[PDB]
Amino acid sequence: LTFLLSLPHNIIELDVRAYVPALQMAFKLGLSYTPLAEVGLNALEEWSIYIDRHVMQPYYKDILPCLDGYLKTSFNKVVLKHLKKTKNLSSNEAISLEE
DNA sequence: CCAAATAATAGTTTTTAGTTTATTGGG
Repeated sequence: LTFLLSLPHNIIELDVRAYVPALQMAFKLGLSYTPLAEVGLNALEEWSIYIDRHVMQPYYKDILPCLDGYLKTSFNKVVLKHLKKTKNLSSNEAISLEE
């Protein structure tokens, strides 16, 4: 499903029926596995941007309800060390729910 | 490739020695 949603808009410009359920299931599994949710969100943005919203109208009533998820809850001294801690690096990025 | 404990150099404000001036008396 990650691959399917990863398809460009050009190919998916026909048979939105194929891609809808996979998108919904991706958004469902996002509550557990974030990266699939992120990439599916990216694909959904792309489709919204590059496809006429009229053809998505029949199932905006479907996509949005499954997005109810993810919205449910809510050394270092003043001494001048040149702050080699800061000078070290920035740590590699991971993904999070908040973003 | 950071990992801590230890003397040096130089941030003061001190005197002193090259300074520069208005009165000197020469066609």
